[PDB]
Amino acid sequence: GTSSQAEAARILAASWPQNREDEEKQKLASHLFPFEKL
Amino acid sequence: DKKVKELRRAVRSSVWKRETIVHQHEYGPEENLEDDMYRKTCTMCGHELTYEKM
Amino acid sequence: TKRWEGGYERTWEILKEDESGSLKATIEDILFKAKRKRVFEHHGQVRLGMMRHLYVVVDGSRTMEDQDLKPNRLTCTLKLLEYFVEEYFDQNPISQIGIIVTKSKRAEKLTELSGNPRKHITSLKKAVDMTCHGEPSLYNSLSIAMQTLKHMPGHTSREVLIIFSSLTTCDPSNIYDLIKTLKAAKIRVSVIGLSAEVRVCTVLARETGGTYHVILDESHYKELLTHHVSPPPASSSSECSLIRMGFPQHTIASLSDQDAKPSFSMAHLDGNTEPGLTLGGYFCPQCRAKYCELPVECKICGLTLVSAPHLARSYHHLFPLDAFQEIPLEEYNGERFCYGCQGELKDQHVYVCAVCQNVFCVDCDVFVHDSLHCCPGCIH
Amino acid sequence: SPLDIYPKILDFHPVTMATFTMTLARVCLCPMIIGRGNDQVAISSKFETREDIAVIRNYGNLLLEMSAVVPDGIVAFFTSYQYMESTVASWYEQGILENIQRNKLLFIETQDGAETSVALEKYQEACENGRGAILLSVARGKVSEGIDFVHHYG
Amino acid sequence: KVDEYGAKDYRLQMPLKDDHTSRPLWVAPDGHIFLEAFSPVYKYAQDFLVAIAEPVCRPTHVHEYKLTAYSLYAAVSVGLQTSDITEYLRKLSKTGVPDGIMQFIKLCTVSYGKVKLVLKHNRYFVESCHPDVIQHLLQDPVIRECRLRNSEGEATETVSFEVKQEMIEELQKRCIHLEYPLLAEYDFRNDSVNPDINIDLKPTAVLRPYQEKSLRKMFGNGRARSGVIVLPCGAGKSLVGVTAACTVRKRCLVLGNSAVSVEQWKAQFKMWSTIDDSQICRFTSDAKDKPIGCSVAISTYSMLGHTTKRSWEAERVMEWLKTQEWGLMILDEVHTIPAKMFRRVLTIVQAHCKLGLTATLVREDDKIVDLNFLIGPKLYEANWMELQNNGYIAKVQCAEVWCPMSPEFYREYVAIKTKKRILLYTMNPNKFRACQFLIKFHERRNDKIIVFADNVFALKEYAIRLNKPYIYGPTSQGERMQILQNFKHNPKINTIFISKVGDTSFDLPEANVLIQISSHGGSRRQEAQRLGRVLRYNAFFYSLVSQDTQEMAYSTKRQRFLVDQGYSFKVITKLAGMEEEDLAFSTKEEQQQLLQKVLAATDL
DNA sequence: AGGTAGTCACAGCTGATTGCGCTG
DNA sequence: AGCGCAATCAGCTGTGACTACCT
Ligand SMILES: [Zn+2]
Ligand SMILES: [Zn+2]
Ligand SMILES: [Zn+2]
Repeated sequence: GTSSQAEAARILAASWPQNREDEEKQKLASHLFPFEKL
Repeated sequence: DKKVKELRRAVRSSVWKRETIVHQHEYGPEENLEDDMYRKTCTMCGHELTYEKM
Repeated sequence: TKRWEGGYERTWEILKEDESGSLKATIEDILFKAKRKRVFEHHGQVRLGMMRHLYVVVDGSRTMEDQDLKPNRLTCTLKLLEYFVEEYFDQNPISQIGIIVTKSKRAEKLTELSGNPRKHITSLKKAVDMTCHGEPSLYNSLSIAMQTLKHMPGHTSREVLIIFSSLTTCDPSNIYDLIKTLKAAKIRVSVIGLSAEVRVCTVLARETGGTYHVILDESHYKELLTHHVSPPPASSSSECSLIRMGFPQHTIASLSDQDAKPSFSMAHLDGNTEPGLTLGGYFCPQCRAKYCELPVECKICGLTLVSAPHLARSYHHLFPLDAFQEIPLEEYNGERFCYGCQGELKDQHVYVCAVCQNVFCVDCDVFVHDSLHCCPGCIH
Repeated sequence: SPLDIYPKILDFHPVTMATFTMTLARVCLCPMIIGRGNDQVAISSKFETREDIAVIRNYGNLLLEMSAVVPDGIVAFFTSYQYMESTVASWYEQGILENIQRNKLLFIETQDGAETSVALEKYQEACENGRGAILLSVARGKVSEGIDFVHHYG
Repeated sequence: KVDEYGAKDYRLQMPLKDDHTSRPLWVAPDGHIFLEAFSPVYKYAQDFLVAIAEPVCRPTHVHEYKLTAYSLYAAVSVGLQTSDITEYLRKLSKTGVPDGIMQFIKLCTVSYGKVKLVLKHNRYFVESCHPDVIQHLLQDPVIRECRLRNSEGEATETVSFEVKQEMIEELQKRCIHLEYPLLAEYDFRNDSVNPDINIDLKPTAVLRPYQEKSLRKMFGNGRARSGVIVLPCGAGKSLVGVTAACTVRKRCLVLGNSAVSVEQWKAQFKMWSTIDDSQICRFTSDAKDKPIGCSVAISTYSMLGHTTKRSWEAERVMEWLKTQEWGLMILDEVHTIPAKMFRRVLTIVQAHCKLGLTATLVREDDKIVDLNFLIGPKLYEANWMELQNNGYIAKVQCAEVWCPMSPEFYREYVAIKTKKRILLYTMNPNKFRACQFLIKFHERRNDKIIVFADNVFALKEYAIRLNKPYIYGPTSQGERMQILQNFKHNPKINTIFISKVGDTSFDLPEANVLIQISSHGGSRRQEAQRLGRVLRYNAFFYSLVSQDTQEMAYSTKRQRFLVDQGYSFKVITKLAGMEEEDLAFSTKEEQQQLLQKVLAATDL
């Protein structure tokens, strides 16, 4: 379903460690993994 | 015994459908206490919900 | 006997004490010994070279579609060839590169033999999307290379590099006769295989004096190409080998002066789009033809336009700086300030130039021998 | 290899039972046994399956995509002349022998001594250069033991 | 001693300060050594501390060592004497040696060579230079059971007596308690009783300098003694064993854990020892290559310690093998020596030198200390950080990426507790998506991936969903071999799944990416072994865990060995481009349907 | 109120059974 | 339809942690 995809993505992508890290970003390469550099 | 055990559970595991129990609170009639307080008592688990109605 | 079956080494016996605290002196000696880890030469190999007319032959058969090297052999080969061309032109100022692509038992001369790197890189990028079909023909590619290089001057070293992916080659005639002709023409042939060893390539490399290698992986391929980058050793003196070349100064035009004359670039004139009609660039010293890129041989008068700094960058090899005489600080009865950095001399060893008898510290000595390549005192 | 059958094939009293395996800086041979093909069907040359089309196609495919990896010389031994000719006939009938031809030259060893000698000579001259060649013969033939395939040959 | 801030303060104990910061070392009263790596004398201090102490953690800046009795026994086993070690410890102290370390060192190193154990003519004798110690240990009741037939005294020359062969472990356990540790020194240079073989390693098998140090410490003064050498799987471990066997030049016995390690050892011997196949034999009841009358014998554990009826051919082979002396019985995977049936393997055969080789010496149940007297002291412990700095060990970028528990799964996880929650956090849909994304990303760049996954029930639905090869583990012998063979030399397939099968030393090809899901509880050995399958940022290995579950604590407690080795586990909370492409379990319908099948085990 | 032996999962080995293939 | 190689089951054991009962 169209809404099911959005709901599942919202739940999974931002469950525990995003409702606070994103807030900090809003209020504010060698060690990065290859998938984090693309 | 092994070859009947490996297949007797196939139909057994496909009978149950719902595992989690529904816990909807079905409150009954409200009771009026002092200071316009209204209390609802759940008929399934005895949950008490007291509220002040404007 | 065995080295490790004797007595166990005690490396910590070096440090000793006489006044209870000389470990500071020992670690100072260790720190001084840590420096000077080089031989005062960035390369330390071949200090000279010679004009190379190198021809690169690339296989274009169906075997290039194999996925041994991701994504396929053709793409990795062309990327490493672009890198090789860049490095080769960096390490060889007046060299020329030709590219030949062999396909369907015939050889196509993809690029003319010249010294422009940009043209070769553009040709390789265009050839990235080629069609891999048929079988390679070593005979035709070698015949084209020999026909082109037969009229080249003798003093230049004539070299052919072959990238042979397919294990089978179709020859319209006997190939060993062509190998004998190449040997008589003093043309060096080097082959870099991709799948496995082929007898004809080994015979060709052995007879023509080249080297034949087989790729293990992409890193080994790059290592082999980098080895091929290095120029060969050059004989003492053969003949009057010289060449008429110009040094076009980069005279741009400014409208503040009345001599601001726009001109079309000859290199850009052959493009489909509008050629760059810039205010100025590199004007030929002989016929005043305008070019944008260097080093590019002049199309009109045939003069070779080279950049003087590129030729001068290798002059330090001809005149290396002799190592300074290491002298202990106590034995030097002179000034105690370094001539290069004006710093106070407190190291146990002081280096004195043999020519001007000046004073240099360890850091300044390392900098002079490694990077500066000239003694500041001798300049004065 | 079997030192227990020779003493009983012929009246003999061995006292050695000794074998030696060469050692080098690297393994100079790569023996391997290929069973089922890409279709997961056995390529066994069983008598009941000699006329099978699937096994003949598998043999042709093996000889084709093998001829593209090993350079300058392949020697293939068949069980018999009849099986060899029947297999090459089926290869010719399909569009598979052409793909083998465009990789390496095909040379067929026959009973004629002069024809066998000239085929061996042209096989050697094709292996000398980069064209490559295939030598198809029989295990129980005069060419199996009459020549030795030294390095770069076969 | 004082707890003003809860820390053991020893400021007053070691106040000596002659040079401010010349000496890069610290000592502790009870026992401990702190080393400064950022020192010009770092290599010399490392060489001194390795020979006298065993490490406890080697981070990038401040190495930390510990002084133990067995470390001092190993130090005095080498030509190092009490005066030398004490004077060089006080040489680099920067604070002064406490008067609780000097006495401990003296007590440990004084009583080293008093008691010796020797093997001769298939008989075990314990010989002491000092006759008094024999009467001192004569009163011990436990020793009296070893001496058979009243032990008239064995008057020779030097006082010695016979001991029971089957009870040698008990006396070794008692001697360390009696402050008289036993030593196993084999002077193979002069035996004239053993038929020394003609083994000779080829002059083309070069070895790295770190292996030189371990081999040199093995043969300190021309004799070979039992010990343990710890080297990473990617590093050269079998080469060290082969070189040691060649140098000992005696009848060697090699013991492995699996029936495929015997072929590995045979290949290593054939590659780096120049020994004919007639002398080399494998004793694993598969081919029976005439093990009777052999120079080097290769067998495995779980076969030399059978408690049941044995095969007739195997019985005869064991009868032949238990009737002669062995030189340098090499034991592979020495960490699983202190077992109920593996400890008796050492006592069931007679050998002069016992060499233990492993990569992960850590083990639960604190039975590693027993290995100090079972075999010997820890001889060499490779520094993994400096090993990967030289470039000969892959610099693996360790990752600890956790995945949140879906609401439909966390309710069942918190509802049940009777061992049924293992499949809940193992089959987390978010962890499944993370694993799929990692597999696809590292396949797009042509990286070989090995995916370890215990709890094979989860692996079944984990591998068929991605449609990739997997090793259930009791599949066959041939299928596993062909899968591992086509895993390396094939570009079409470059990712495999393993279920607790790769938790030992196999012949797995070079790999760059390791993704482990649902490993064992707190096995530091398992994590170290799985990491060792990658090193050989060249490579990187990932560990996937589920948040707010026991797997978090398991991952935390199973990485303390690797952080002691110097590895740092970066925490990855978000995967870049997770929503960029399509992954499985995209919608909630299949996620909630997964609960039905993951709850369908019902193994009751 | 606290601790050790069963117990489960998952793997290994060796010791037999036992079941399919075995010639141009 | 007799041999023989190979697939298969039984019995024991290692590793790790979870869990019921009682002095
Ligand atoms: Zn001009
Ligand atoms: Zn200076
Ligand atoms: Zn000077």
